[PDB]
Amino acid sequence: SKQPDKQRKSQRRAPLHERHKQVRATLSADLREEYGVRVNAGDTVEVLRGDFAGEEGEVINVDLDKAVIHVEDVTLEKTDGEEVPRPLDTSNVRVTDLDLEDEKREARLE
Amino acid sequence: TVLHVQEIRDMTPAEREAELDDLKTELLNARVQAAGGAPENPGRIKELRKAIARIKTIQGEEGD
Amino acid sequence: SWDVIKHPHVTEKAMNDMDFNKLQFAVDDRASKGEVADAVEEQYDVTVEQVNTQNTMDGEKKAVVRLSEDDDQEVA
Amino acid sequence: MQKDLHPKAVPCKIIYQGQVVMETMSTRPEIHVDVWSGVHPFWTGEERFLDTEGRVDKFNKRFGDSYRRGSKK
RNA sequence: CCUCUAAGCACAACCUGCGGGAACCCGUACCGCAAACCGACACAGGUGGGCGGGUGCAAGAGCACUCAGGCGCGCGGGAGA
RNA sequence: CGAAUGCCGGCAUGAGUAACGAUAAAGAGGGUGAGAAUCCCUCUCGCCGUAAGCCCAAGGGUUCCUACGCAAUGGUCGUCAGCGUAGGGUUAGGCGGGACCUAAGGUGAAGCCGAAAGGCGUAGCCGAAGGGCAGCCGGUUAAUAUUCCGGCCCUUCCCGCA
RNA sequence: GAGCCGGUAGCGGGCGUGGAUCCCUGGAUGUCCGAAUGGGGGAACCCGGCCGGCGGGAACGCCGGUCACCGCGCUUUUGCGCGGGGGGAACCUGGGGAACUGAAACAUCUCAGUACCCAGAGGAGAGGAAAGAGAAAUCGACUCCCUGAGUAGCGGCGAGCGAAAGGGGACCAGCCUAAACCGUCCGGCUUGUCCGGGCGGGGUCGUGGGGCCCUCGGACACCGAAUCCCCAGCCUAGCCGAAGCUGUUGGGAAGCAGCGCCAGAGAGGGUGAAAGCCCCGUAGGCGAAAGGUGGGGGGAUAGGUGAGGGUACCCGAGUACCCCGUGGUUCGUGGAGCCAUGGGGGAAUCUGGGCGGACCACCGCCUAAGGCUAAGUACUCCGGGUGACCGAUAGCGCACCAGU
Repeated sequence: SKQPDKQRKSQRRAPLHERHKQVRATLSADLREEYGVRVNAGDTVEVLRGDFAGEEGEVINVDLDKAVIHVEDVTLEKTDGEEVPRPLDTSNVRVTDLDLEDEKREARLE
Repeated sequence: TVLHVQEIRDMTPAEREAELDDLKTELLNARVQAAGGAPENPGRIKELRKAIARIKTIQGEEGD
Repeated sequence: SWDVIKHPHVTEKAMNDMDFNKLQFAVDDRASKGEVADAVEEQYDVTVEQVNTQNTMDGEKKAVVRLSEDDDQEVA
Repeated sequence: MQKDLHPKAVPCKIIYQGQVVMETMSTRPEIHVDVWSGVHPFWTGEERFLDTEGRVDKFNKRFGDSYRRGSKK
């Protein structure tokens, strides 16, 4: 990690969990100001960019794999028809309703 | 995560032998199966293969 | 050491083969009348009746055990 | 390494060349040949640690045979 | 197959009978006087053995016509200088 | 950088002239197809025939059958293929190789000589449609067969007892 | 730390916070070939002894395991139990060891001790405490840089080839061994008094050793390794980890605009168009091991050497030395030495013996004819960084179902 490429190298060649590193982000008021450690991968979010900028949505599939995630909102319909989930670019994921009814969720980040 | 090392290790020599025996038998079963195409994916099939595998492993180690 | 035989070799022929008599299958490749017919013998009720055998550019070996005068069961 | 001499080494090197002298006795010299060759002594019979025979050559011979340093006669 | 040591039979060695048992490792498919083999191509090149059907011919795998079996050559029409 | 009969790669030339790979020929009828001189059945006819025969092997090695299908290969076509996809198809105690025998020849503990790699080389080993050796004819699928079926003839090795 | 059954996206079915996928290390398997080594052999295939289960042997009998090549010592016995080899891009040394081409020919010569082929050790080998150097009575491992010198000089003195002690620098360290004398003794001849070999004496650094007589004298001197846990370095992932929103042209904004913060980390990349404050597991920096490799550094292990005079002397080589015939060297046969040897002669053990380039006298120098010796220079398969390096006809020829 001292050159532009070792980034990819460690990032996805080493811990997929590093990809979780990718998971990293932030959220609403409460939680966020509250602090900034430990998360939920699958939590609620709003997209702060793209036409979909400022759009209300929920995180369903934490998809560190393809290096991003899927939220019910950020979705598009096909051409044949059927509607389906959009490839969501980590980059503008704002979490807020901090998924926590899950005791463990609470324990870890709120 | 099911059976387990030590315990099965308690399971004596010729036993080890016996049970494996069968072990082959049933997995082979599976085989005839996959062939048939009758049943479905036995994450089982795979696992059992492994189970037998480790069995062996420890077995060997203990020292025949 | 362990296992034995391979599996049932069902080919139009195969199917009928085993059906009126004998039975044909997936025989690893090693073993032979001895080792092979054994595997059979121990598994399938019946004793080491008779056998013939072949390979083929593919990987699998195909062998034939002519029946015991007893059971086989349609679907192998 | 089957040509040497057990007591020491003596096969090899050796570059001959001729000229047409006539020098320090009024006027210089002149250079010719450019060749390489063999050069050695001679071997014979004796024995070591239960048979063997030996070989070696002249010099060493007169020596180690007279005596012995790693085997005998 | 006979002759014999070492040798071991020599009521247990070889030969011989009959009865029960036992019998493996790699090979085939089609091409193959050949578009599937060598010639870089479905290139009138070559490439080892098997009688090579019959009628006529003085004899004969030579000749002309055929038997069994093979093929019509992989571009076709059309004038006719 | 025309510019080195330049290297690389496209791209035009003659040119829609030259060629279709042996002057052993074709023709008709119907069949199938989106479309057939160029596929299928069928009836006229021509060419082999000592071969354009079938066979053993050498070599190649799935090319074979069967249902599909044709973009390129097929020097035109092409619903045909030895083209494509997929399925399926070759079983032997006695066929053959070995599991035996050796010359050549090679290997080759020992032995012999080299600057080192080496040389040479006993005997033993390797090394053949040369030696050796126990059956054949009918049948039977899309395919295989002296191996599958069946009839008929055997072989070696083993336990036993005579 | 919460997703996963790899590059295949697909189906069909499944695993996991009663710390899954995966990062690491340390595990068992580890088919058949390839030094191949059990035997054969057109590798990747076909052949042999014991143990082996006992295996079906439904009223009938296996694989599996295993196992043994040969050169190597030697506890020899009947030989048991060790080491080898086969690699390796380039680096090292030694064995062997060339034409073109230059001389405007070409025989000397140069290309070179170059290319190559070989054997072999390594991780580095090379080499390496002096029969040296040089001569100011001076210097003291071996190597590697600069410098010395393109000097001193070699030479159809024609092309060309071409040093070294000294100065500067990096580094630094030293130790044995036969070496018969002594004794120990074994084994011998055949008892003596002979050589013999295992033990110590010494087991030489700059010359002594040993053996005799009296002075001795009575504890800090560890190498190349040995040793401890040490920071054992690394081995991959370690983890924290500062700080803007609203508006807005926008298909998109991180941009224009308004105001807000960071900050030993305004290195760069990823973010739908260029952000310090959005992603970045980055530079700020802290971080961190039960495994697998050190120097340092600490200790004892510590091996191990470590004083005086005497005395008639015995104590590192088989050959130096010389003559011929070659080598290295800057030396091309030369006034031509030193070392190294091919072939014949064949010495001396301290007033010994080479040495300072023919030789002779005197002086000065060293003590051969055995061995080990980390570090200071080389090298790149591999990992990292960095580049007034490249952009797919340029870079290694190959940026990804290419040495195919």
